[PDB]
Amino acid sequence: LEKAREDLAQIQAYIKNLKDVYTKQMEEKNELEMKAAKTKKKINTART
Amino acid sequence: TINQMEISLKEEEIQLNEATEKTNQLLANLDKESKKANQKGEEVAATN
Repeated sequence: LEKAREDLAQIQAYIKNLKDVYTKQMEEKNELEMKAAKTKKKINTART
Repeated sequence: TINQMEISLKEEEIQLNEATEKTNQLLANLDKESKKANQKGEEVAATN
């Protein structure tokens, strides 16, 4: 029972690693989103 | 200026698409791993 519980777990540890990578990922992607905003309207107004 | 804001929008949009692809595929892999983890945890709870 203990051995099977430990084997099934490993998955949780890998999930936590992936979740931390995800953490840095959506922080950086939100920064890139706010940068990529404010220039679309700029190109539209520029070409108007 | 038009060329400048166009270039910034282009590079930031392609970087956004790359990061969003990264965010998406990780979620699918994590969902598969979570399904396997829950099924194996139910099996472990049974076995214990």
